[PDB]
Amino acid sequence: LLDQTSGVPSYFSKGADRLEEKMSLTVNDPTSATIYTFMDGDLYIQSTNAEMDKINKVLA
Amino acid sequence: VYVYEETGHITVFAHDRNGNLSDTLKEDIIDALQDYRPSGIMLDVTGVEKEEVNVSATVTISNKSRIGDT
Amino acid sequence: VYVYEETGHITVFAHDRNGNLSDTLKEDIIDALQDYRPSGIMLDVTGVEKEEVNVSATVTISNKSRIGDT
Repeated sequence: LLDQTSGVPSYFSKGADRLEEKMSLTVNDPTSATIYTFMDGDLYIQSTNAEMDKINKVLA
Repeated sequence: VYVYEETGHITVFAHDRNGNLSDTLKEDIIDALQDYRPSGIMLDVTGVEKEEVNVSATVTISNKSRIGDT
Repeated sequence: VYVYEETGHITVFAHDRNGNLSDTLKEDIIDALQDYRPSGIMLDVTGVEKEEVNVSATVTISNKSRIGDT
């Protein structure tokens, strides 16, 4: 993230920072976005193609 | 005077007897260090990071009659 | 010594009379350069690119009595 033109550390080398957003996988955290659900180690509901909540609500 | 060196920048810490750096004295230092600094290098002047230590002491004394303001 | 110069960077290639550059000698060179090097510019000291020529020579001699170790 330092100045690529100079390519060395220096007084003028530092600049803007970066916001990194790494995804991780959870088990039962309610705050996380659920992607799958299981009942006694068995899959609960499938979805063969793209999921769209608002669209599906209209279609229903 | 303490000189701290960095790549492409120079910063000069100075203080008077009191530990302060007046703006006028800062300008004088800058003007005098125009002739000294290298070409193509940046020079900056700053005050010394003064630290005023407050000291409350309790002094035990032997001669109680000599206790006074002086 | 060969001073190799770049924008904002200095490389000092140095060697002793054998062509080596020991760490103690490098530190001593650095310490001697503190007084001389320009302020605010990066400086680095490294050993020369030494090449180590082995030689094997076949030589013929006209007077063959002179052959020997001398």
